[PDB]
Amino acid sequence: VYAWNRKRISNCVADYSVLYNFAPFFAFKCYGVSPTKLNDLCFTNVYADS
Amino acid sequence: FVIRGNEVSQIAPGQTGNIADYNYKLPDDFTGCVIAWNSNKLDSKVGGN
Amino acid sequence: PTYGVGHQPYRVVVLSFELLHAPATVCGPKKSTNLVKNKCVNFNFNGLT
Repeated sequence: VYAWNRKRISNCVADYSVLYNFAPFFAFKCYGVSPTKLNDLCFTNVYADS
Repeated sequence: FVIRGNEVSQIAPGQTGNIADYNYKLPDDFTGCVIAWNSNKLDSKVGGN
Repeated sequence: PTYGVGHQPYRVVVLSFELLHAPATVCGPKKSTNLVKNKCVNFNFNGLT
């Protein structure tokens, strides 16, 4: 946690319905958006912190 | 019915998704209760159910 | 059985109630009293208080 990995994701088409297959988690909690509306709207870049 | 753990949140009014769009759609004016409990000891078998 | 808890099966039961104006058929175990007229009283008619 003190050395969390940051990955920049850009220049690709993002389908957010495969993360459920990727990981066994209950809730795909989001703050500024809704989990089910993530395929219509689109951003500049997205950062993944692990 | 029986669903996955990821699709429990789709059984709710105003929710969209694979299950809520092709299998079971709830009305937006819904007035009722939803009960969900784990059945790993009943609906799961070794090698796949 | 070896998958994570997010992919485990879940049994779901949805109980949908009907707030119609037809006579009620499913009513709870609350007992009914007698009818008093021409007097200021509280009344509970089929859940209408």
